[PDB]
Amino acid sequence: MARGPKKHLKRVAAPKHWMLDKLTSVFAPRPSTGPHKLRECLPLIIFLRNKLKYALTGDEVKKICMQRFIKIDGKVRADITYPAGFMDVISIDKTGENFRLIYDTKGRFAVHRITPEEAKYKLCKVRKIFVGTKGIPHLVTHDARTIRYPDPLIKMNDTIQIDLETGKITDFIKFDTGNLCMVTGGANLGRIGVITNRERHPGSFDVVHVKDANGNSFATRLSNIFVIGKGNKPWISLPRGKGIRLTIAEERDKRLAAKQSSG
Amino acid sequence: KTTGFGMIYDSLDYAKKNEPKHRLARHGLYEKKKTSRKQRKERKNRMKKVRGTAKANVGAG
Amino acid sequence: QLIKNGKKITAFVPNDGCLNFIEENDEVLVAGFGRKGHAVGDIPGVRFKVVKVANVSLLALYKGKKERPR
Amino acid sequence: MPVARSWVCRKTYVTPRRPFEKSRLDQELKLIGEYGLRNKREVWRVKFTLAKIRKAARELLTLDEKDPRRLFEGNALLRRLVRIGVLDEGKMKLDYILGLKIEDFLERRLQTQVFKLGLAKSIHHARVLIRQRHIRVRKQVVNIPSFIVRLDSQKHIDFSLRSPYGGGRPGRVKRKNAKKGQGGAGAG
Amino acid sequence: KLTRIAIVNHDKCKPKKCRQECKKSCPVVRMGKLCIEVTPQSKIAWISETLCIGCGICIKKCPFGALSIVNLPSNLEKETTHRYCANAFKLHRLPIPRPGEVLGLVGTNGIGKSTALKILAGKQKPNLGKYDDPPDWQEILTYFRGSELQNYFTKILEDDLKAIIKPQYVDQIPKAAKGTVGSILDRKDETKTQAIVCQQLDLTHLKERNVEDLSGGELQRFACAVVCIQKADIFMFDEPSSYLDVKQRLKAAITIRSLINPDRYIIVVEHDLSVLDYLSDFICCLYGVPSAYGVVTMPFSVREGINIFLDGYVPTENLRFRDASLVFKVAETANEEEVKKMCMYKYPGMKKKMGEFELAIVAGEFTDSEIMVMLGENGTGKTTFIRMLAGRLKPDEGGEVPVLNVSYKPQKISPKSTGSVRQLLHEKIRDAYTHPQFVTDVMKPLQIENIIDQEVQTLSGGELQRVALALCLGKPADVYLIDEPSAYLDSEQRLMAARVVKRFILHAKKTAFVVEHDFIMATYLADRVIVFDGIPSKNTVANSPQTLLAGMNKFLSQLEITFRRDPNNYRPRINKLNSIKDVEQKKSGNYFFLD
Amino acid sequence: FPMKQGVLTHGRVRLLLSKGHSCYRPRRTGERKRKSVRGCIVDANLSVLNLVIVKKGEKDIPGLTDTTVTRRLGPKRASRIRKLFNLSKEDDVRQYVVRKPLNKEGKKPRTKAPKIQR
RNA sequence: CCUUUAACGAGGAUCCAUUGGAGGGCAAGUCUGGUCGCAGCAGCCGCGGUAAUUCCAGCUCCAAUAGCGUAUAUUAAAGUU
RNA sequence: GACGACCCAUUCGAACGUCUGCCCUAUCAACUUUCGAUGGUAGUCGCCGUGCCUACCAUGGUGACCACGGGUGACGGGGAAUCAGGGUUCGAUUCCGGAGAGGGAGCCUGAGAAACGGCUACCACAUCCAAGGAAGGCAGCAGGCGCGCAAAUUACCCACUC
RNA sequence: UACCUGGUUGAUCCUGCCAGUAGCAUAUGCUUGUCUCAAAGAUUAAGCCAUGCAUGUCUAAGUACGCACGGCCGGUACAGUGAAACUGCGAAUGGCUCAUUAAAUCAGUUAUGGUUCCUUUGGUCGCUACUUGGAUAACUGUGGUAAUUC
Ligand SMILES: [Mg+2]
Ligand SMILES: [Mg+2]
Ligand SMILES: [Mg+2]
Ligand SMILES: [Mg+2]
Ligand SMILES: [Mg+2]
Ligand SMILES: [Mg+2]
Ligand SMILES: [Mg+2]
Ligand SMILES: [Mg+2]
Ligand SMILES: [Mg+2]
Ligand SMILES: [Mg+2]
Ligand SMILES: [Mg+2]
Ligand SMILES: [Mg+2]
Ligand SMILES: [Mg+2]
Ligand SMILES: [Mg+2]
Ligand SMILES: [Mg+2]
Ligand SMILES: [Mg+2]
Ligand SMILES: [Mg+2]
Ligand SMILES: [Mg+2]
Ligand SMILES: [Mg+2]
Ligand SMILES: [Mg+2]
Ligand SMILES: [Mg+2]
Ligand SMILES: [Mg+2]
Ligand SMILES: [Mg+2]
Ligand SMILES: [Mg+2]
Ligand SMILES: [Mg+2]
Ligand SMILES: [Mg+2]
Ligand SMILES: [Mg+2]
Ligand SMILES: [Mg+2]
Ligand SMILES: [Mg+2]
Ligand SMILES: [Mg+2]
Ligand SMILES: [Mg+2]
Ligand SMILES: [Mg+2]
Ligand SMILES: [Mg+2]
Ligand SMILES: [Mg+2]
Ligand SMILES: [Mg+2]
Ligand SMILES: [Mg+2]
Ligand SMILES: [Mg+2]
Ligand SMILES: [Mg+2]
Ligand SMILES: [Mg+2]
Ligand SMILES: [Mg+2]
Ligand SMILES: [Mg+2]
Ligand SMILES: [Mg+2]
Ligand SMILES: [Mg+2]
Ligand SMILES: [Mg+2]
Ligand SMILES: [Mg+2]
Ligand SMILES: [Mg+2]
Ligand SMILES: [Mg+2]
Ligand SMILES: [Mg+2]
Ligand SMILES: [Mg+2]
Ligand SMILES: [Mg+2]
Ligand SMILES: [Mg+2]
Ligand SMILES: [Mg+2]
Ligand SMILES: [Mg+2]
Repeated sequence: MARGPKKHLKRVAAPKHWMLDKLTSVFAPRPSTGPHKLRECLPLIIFLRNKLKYALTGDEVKKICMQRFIKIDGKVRADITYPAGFMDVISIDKTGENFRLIYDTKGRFAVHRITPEEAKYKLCKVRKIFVGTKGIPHLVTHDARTIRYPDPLIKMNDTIQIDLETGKITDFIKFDTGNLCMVTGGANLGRIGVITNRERHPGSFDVVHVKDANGNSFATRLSNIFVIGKGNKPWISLPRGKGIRLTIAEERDKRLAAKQSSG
Repeated sequence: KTTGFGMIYDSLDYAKKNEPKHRLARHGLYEKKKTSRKQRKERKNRMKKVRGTAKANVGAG
Repeated sequence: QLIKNGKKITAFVPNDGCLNFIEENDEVLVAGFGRKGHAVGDIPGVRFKVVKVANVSLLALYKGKKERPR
Repeated sequence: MPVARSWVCRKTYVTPRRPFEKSRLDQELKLIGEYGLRNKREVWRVKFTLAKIRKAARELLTLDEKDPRRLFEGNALLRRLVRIGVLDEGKMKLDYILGLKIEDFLERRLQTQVFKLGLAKSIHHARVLIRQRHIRVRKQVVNIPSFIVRLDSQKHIDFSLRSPYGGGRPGRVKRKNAKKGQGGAGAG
Repeated sequence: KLTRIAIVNHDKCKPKKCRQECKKSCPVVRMGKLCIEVTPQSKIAWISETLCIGCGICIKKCPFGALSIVNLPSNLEKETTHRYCANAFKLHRLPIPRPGEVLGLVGTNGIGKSTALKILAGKQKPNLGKYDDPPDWQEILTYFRGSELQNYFTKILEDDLKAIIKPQYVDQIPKAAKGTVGSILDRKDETKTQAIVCQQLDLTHLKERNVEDLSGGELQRFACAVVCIQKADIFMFDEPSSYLDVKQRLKAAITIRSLINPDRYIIVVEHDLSVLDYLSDFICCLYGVPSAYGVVTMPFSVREGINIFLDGYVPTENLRFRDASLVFKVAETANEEEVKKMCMYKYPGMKKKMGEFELAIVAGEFTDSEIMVMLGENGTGKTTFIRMLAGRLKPDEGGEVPVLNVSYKPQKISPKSTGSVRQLLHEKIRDAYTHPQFVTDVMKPLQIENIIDQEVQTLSGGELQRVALALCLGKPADVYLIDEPSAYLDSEQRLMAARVVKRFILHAKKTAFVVEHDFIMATYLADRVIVFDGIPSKNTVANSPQTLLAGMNKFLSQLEITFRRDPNNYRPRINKLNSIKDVEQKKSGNYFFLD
Repeated sequence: FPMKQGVLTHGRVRLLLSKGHSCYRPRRTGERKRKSVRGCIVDANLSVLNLVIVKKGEKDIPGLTDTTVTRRLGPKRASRIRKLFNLSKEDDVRQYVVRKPLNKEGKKPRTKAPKIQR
């Protein structure tokens, strides 16, 4: 039945934040192996043909990618199922536009055009700090990158801003109570706030509290916290809404009172 | 009221480039020359049973 | 006598003069009588009725909508 | 086995338990005659929708006020019931929903509103007008005598812009009885 | 839908300890009439073909795996692809035309074979049931959606598929079509391919010959060439094996084999001799009743189909009870105690010619109460000398006119008879021994009533050669000169007719001289055999008479063929013309064994 | 059935053959098939013997010794060219390569040469 | 195929709605002919033995309606698990 | 630029483990154990932990809170029908997991298989033969026979989804 | 919609069932104008299978002496398109069915600090040499067998 690895993905089993239909067909892109996990990524074909409407079928996105137009983190990706993920930078210089994949408020990626001067660095969360042969310190970030010789005062869960062209860690933020952060998993997928607490359970799943810019509090696991600023000051540019998560009642009030129908 | 979709290509070479081949054939720019899927299939399966220069099926059908 | 088992049952032919439509050694399709295990009405020992005589129903022969094939 | 199809569907009515009940029979026939309906399935349909609205309302009514879910879904059900005009804007609370009747929804049909608004000489004339493409709701020609007319849409019902009854070429009968003057008494 | 009966003879079926439960559980056997008559005995379980209704009951209650279930095929509107009129022949369904390969058809007289070829040609709109007033091709296109015949017929209608049909007879149209010598070559569809065909097929000797001066084997080779030189894709050959000699049949099979590969569908009617294993690819069998209905079965591989249809009892889905051992006459019967006297003759050495056929016979022995057959390639003077000895010319050097009245059966059967065959049933009369002779010829399985009254022009080849048969043994005579009976007769037909001639000229103590081209009849018609040797139309010395064994073994050694028996069917097969099973048979001179 | 080296009998036997053996060609990576072969001991029952001439006798055989030979294909690797024509370690091996002649009539006369490797 | 559209295309006799029933449960006839404990009906109670509201038919009427009847599995009725 | 490559990390997994959860049956009350049953020490083998297997010891382990044995017209689940409140019945079936390719068994190649659109044997069927030999696996799509109360075309196309 | 009705008696009140009532899903009977959607050899035989098809694959970038075409003159890594064959990769995915299976599968929950992992992404690449060896395909030519993708 299953003697080896699988290579198909059914449309009904694909992640839900891809916001796919159910009548096009039985199958889904099935992102190829990459630096981001399968359930937490966003393939190139879905970002180009579904959210940007640049293409209309799979052939069109294939022949858009086969012209060396799309650059993910500086390098030119030719695959149409490459798993782009959190805090990535897309660049299409034929039209002069850059994006940044970040969860907006409702647990899905947004379209978040940024200035070309901001599409040079990216923030990365440290997952591992080990020592190699001859006592050389290494890093491992949330997107599989490995850095040799980091300054010996960066530890786990800290954030490092790296130059996209050279690697070469530039600056870093420390995991401490008072630092801006965005939640990247669970139920609060997208909300932004300050830490103010870190509960510790030796042996399993140390939980962390957060309190956003309106006095609302919510907790998560330490595995889903992402420090993105020193405090009340983001280092990357925030999307529209800024991870506030206004309730359904306030949603309805603002959608009705503003009468957001058209221009 | 009747609704559809339209494309305007900046040239005829780019228009001959991307353009799904069935749409080019809507106005003569391409011509799908073959016969039948079952002929292509049964031919390939006879070519599988000979080795070396397959004259009986690269030429003699 | 049933095909799949070989058992011998007794079946009822309900209508006025519907016994003329059933010769001997012809296969008939029978169904239940309506009580799921029991004799219905004044008839002792009978639990089934005949619904088809030879690929043609006893209600099309009773109204003339069809006829036996010989 | 895998296919790109959808299998979601449902029934829209429920038969009555007591099949032969003289009171129910004559009450449903009164209702069929005065709104010019075709079937009783078309009465059981409206009964079903009214029963489901009542169920939802009573369900929301047992929660404690100030509950966010009750507030949201009640303010939505009320707004959606006023949007078709089966509720007064001066009532607008879950207590008045349990006071509606089946003839508030049968009133708001299109066949009813075409007769009642004066485009037809009876409800039995109105049904054959709508079903013969003579009626237009804004720009749309609506073929369906069950089209539940929203509130703001009440002003806009009139005749189709290509139909004998108003700015239309005469039908095939007025054009052979006229051809009778040319091809029925002039050419044959 | 069909009728269902049981077959019971299987592995170690013994009523010794079967406890005879077969009769214990049958509805028919209980109601009084005899269905299963089996008691503890030393007998094989008995079952009838007409008394058991079926119902599978006898199968579900047997301890040993003896009883099975089988069908009898009969018409019940099985899509009835073509009807003619009331109480007249109907075909059910046709195979898909396998491309790039030889799809053969193997069947009897009457059953549908020409009708299938006519419909597959596009020439006949299939009736599919009841009549349409115009022949409406929308019927066949709408009836067969979801099948491959839809696209095939839609491509027939668009002129892209050009079909060619072989004439079912060569003797039907040497009357309307006429071709001038030399110009008859230039009029053909192509120029360079004529040489390839004429060189491989051997028209080379007679291309410039008078087309009326030719024999029947040359008319078949001419028909072959005219059909093959036309470029098309669909090709139908309605029995190309009909009255050609064995090495003529082989090279004609090789020439149609040379045209399989370039995507051209070829369908050959094939009640053929045993040359099978390189000369057709798939075969289809025919089932039904000759004067009433027919059906074609799913496509089968050639050897599989020949074997299961030559066994008869083996086909896996469906069956019919007929086709017993009919390839030969294993029923040995020969005894001659009445032959106390004989009236032999001695003809001189006559040698004749017309303009180009050098013929010469050797004075030999002419027996009585005994038969003799001759053989050889077409053109060695087999009908020539027969009808010249009957008499046409050359009363110049000896010659004995037959003092005996002569029965004569020609090969050119095309009578000019206004009326019907019931008339010529009275020119010659059956005022003779009215005992079974014709009813034992054909009364039960072939309904000779179809040959008593019919339309003489629309008669099939079988019934035509049968009125040719009946023309002989009804006229007062004492010497039979029969020429090529096997034509348009199938296996049982050929054999039964030859045996009828044999033991009906046997009991009356007279002589028969037989002409043949099919080995099985040349063997089982005589003990004396005159060999016809020589190159056609240059010199053909009619060999001195001899016996059967030496004659045949010296004759067939000139054709480079051999025959192999069969250990289970006794059915003679050809070898490949060299093989490790052929080489020793060739050097030893024996071309058949187990006498 | 073919004869094969080192099956030491005059009978016929079945062997399980794999890649690298004789009398067998695989159809898939890793396949092995059981096939019939004849032993290598010569015997009265062969269809053919394949015989090679090693030492030539006196009288030319009238069928296979009168004819001549061809070069067929030239050497394609540079070191083989050198070793064949006895060049030195610096001898410009791009001109002693064989030019194959053609001239199929209806086309111009011509010569080809194989591309040199290494 | 649908949708958009030409040109033809209705007098009601055909461009013809069926499936079950009319003692009770259970909506609807003590109307007329035939049979006479027979034929048959009837899930249950029960109809038929010469003046049948239940059988066989004609007429009329009732129910749901492009659907309706029957056999079986199962759920509610069952507070008879 | 392409390709290749020892090692580490990442991704896609795979495997082995923890806690809890199961239909009917007592006309199933005791079961397991040199033919490993429960544990201890040393090893063999395995990708690794481990009676996984071997040698030597100990006499243990489960059960009325239903063990052990038997039946299931039993693949599990997400779910479906009915439903005042509680419940009852169904889930072969399009998504997730498992198992199988006529029945068992043994292997090659390979990162990954005890693979059957691979190979080697036995059993059961069955095909061709020139009788020496050769070849097979539709519970894939169409189609056919049989079984039955019971289930469709031997169609067109890679234009969409992959 | 949290509902009942007929039947034991000469009549009454009960227990208690049989029958009625409504849905749901398999079959079958009669009948069928329009339009959208769409289940479909599971039940029984994980019974047997004629025929056709369902797995292959080349870029500028592993090996081009097929005259298979073909060039502006020839091959001096040698033109260019390029059959065949060697080589690399895939064929362990998908599709089908539910026979086996009762702490087994499976579900939620956790652990590999007790393991392996083609590929993807990122790190690592320095303790006769201006380039070595022979030998098989395709191709050419002779064959064997009733017969095969021998
Ligand atoms: Mg699978
Ligand atoms: Mg992929
Ligand atoms: Mg050249
Ligand atoms: Mg090189
Ligand atoms: Mg459709
Ligand atoms: Mg009626
Ligand atoms: Mg009635
Ligand atoms: Mg009545
Ligand atoms: Mg009643
Ligand atoms: Mg009443
Ligand atoms: Mg009366
Ligand atoms: Mg009366
Ligand atoms: Mg119940
Ligand atoms: Mg131990
Ligand atoms: Mg250990
Ligand atoms: Mg103990
Ligand atoms: Mg147990
Ligand atoms: Mg058990
Ligand atoms: Mg089971
Ligand atoms: Mg279950
Ligand atoms: Mg409930
Ligand atoms: Mg299941
Ligand atoms: Mg099952
Ligand atoms: Mg299925
Ligand atoms: Mg799992
Ligand atoms: Mg398996
Ligand atoms: Mg099977
Ligand atoms: Mg590999
Ligand atoms: Mg296996
Ligand atoms: Mg498979
Ligand atoms: Mg194989
Ligand atoms: Mg298979
Ligand atoms: Mg199938
Ligand atoms: Mg499919
Ligand atoms: Mg049947
Ligand atoms: Mg069905
Ligand atoms: Mg059937
Ligand atoms: Mg495609
Ligand atoms: Mg009592
Ligand atoms: Mg009483
Ligand atoms: Mg009940
Ligand atoms: Mg229409
Ligand atoms: Mg099955
Ligand atoms: Mg096949
Ligand atoms: Mg190339
Ligand atoms: Mg790869
Ligand atoms: Mg592989
Ligand atoms: Mg299926
Ligand atoms: Mg058990
Ligand atoms: Mg557990
Ligand atoms: Mg789980
Ligand atoms: Mg688990
Ligand atoms: Mg790398």
